[PDB]
Amino acid sequence: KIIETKMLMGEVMREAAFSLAEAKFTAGDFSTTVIQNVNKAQVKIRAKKDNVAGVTLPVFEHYHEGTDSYELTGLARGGEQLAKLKRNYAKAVELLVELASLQT
Amino acid sequence: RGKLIAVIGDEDTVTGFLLGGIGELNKNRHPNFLVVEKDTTINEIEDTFRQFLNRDDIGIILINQYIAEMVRHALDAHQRSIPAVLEIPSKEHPYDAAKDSILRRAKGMF
Amino acid sequence: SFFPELYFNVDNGYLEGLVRGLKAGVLSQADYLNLVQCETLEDLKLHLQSTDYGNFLANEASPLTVSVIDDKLKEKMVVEFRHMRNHAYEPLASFLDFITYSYMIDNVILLITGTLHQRSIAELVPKCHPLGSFEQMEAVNIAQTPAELYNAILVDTPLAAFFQDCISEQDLDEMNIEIIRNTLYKAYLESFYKFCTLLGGTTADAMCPILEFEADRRAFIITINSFGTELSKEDRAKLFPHCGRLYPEGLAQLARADDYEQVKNVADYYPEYKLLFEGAGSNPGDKTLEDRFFEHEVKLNKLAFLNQFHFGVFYAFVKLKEQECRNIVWIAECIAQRHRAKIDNYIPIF
Repeated sequence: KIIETKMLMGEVMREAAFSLAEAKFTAGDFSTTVIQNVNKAQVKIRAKKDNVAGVTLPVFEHYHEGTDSYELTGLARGGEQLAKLKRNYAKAVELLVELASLQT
Repeated sequence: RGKLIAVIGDEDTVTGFLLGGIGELNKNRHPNFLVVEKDTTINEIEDTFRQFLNRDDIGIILINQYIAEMVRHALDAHQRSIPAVLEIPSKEHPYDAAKDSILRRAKGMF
Repeated sequence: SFFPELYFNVDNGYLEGLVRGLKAGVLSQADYLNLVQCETLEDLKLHLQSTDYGNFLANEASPLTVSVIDDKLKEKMVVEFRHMRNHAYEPLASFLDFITYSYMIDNVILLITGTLHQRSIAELVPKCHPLGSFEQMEAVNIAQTPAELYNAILVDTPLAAFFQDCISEQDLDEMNIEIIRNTLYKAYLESFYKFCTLLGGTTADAMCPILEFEADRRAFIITINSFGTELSKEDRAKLFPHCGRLYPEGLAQLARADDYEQVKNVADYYPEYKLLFEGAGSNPGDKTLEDRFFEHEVKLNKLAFLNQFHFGVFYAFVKLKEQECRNIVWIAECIAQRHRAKIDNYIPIF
């Protein structure tokens, strides 16, 4: 199952990368603000137990903790593209979490 | 609560995830991420890699493949499961496939 | 009136000829087509070298990347701007300073935040947009003290007048950083507009229409994007510039609006905008509102060059090339990411 997920990861990350370019096209240089303006995480990961057999395997589980992310309309006010961009990466993260669990 | 995801990658990779809502400062004002620029050296990447591996609040680390090669010795040196390290394609670097840590752990995989 | 068309070329005659001569070199639709018909970054360079653009990737890394094309294009227009800005006299230079102010505003937002989260100025300056520059000290070596940066700004930085809305430092710590930057931008736009109206000749008539559009553009886009966030309707209204067509009546409806349809219903009262919301089909595979705004803004910036005796040609000049830079990078990105079906998302600049 690990390889099938890896293949999907490729397709998903490609779409997110393009979407970022789209946000950049409108916004210009928002990356500096996002990188400097960091304080709390909205996404966190909890450990869970998977009883695969007599052996128990550690798995990651996505936890949507909920603390609000930074809302930025400062660059060209390109909120629609940045909002789609957040969603594209948010989806990527969930797949990656699943992916890490598969590595174990 | 439990674990954070650390990111070591280029400008667009880190920016994207940060918007994804992942990444934050600890009480020591440290960031669970590094932006790797053309002027970033090996010691800086390796030191950051090690600190995440020795940091008990991280766990999954997301890195670019081209970085995975730059400090590749550190990726095989650590064999555990908390520190699951996932290798991703950068905006321009091409799709990864070879030199996957897992494909190496198991030599029976496509 | 008889105010323009007389003394204008006495000092500004050279710059008017130069800037229009520079505009003459902007990529045409025929040139964009040649850039699209590449599918390779190296071929993109070779085709671009057919115009006034080119020879700026020489002596750079053998691999061609988007980050290089982006930075180099910005640098080209900054140098040309600085040249014209340096060869200029107060009557015109003050106008140009406003243009630079828009970038300084973003840069000082960067200087704060980083100062508030212990970052040194030397670390922040490399990421500041050109033309901000900040050759003045005291803003430099602030010792990561917000008070020292605040005082240096009040004193040495020309933007001090704009910060009168955001003062006492308390505002810097308690206000959301984006509210501070939107507030400062409002102050800038309001002052710049008034400046253009003080120059009550051709410049006022040629320039204000563009500024008035931007003001109304901010009201529309801010209202829509603000729907999904946490912001008081009154505080949102506080950010709406008063130099536009929505100010007499219209902003009151956007301030109360909680939906896209209500915002469009406001546009329905302004045919110049109604058409934009109708064009912004917003389909899963169509253009959106921001795209139509860019198309309209460029049309205005092109029409700006129908007046030969004003300062608005320089404002449009910078903004027009900025979009051209966006267009060129877009093509490079489409090549780099191999999405040829998305290539026709550039804004033609005529």
